[PDB]
Amino acid sequence: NTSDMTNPTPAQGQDGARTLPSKNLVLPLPFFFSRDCGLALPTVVLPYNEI
Amino acid sequence: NKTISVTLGLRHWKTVSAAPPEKMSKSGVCKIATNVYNRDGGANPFLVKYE
Repeated sequence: NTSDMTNPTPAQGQDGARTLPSKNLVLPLPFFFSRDCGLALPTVVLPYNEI
Repeated sequence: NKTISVTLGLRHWKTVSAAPPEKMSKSGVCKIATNVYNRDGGANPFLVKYE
């Protein structure tokens, strides 16, 4: 929604010759251990699991 | 009849518990030898209260 990606761009020969930038984006994954700091995965206490 | 060649009964194939019980992704050990580059000493902290 940066307006550099969602703004329409016409073809090469038209007025709008701008191109959509090849930038990088970040999405935080909402999980139960990410909801609160008090809920954290005990990786030390989980040696017999494969997360 | 004619002589038959000996069939070597090589079996071996004991395999190996390479696969851990569940994943056994836990071999926990801690840094012990005070790291390296043991850095400086007390660095004369002292106090600054105006005597």
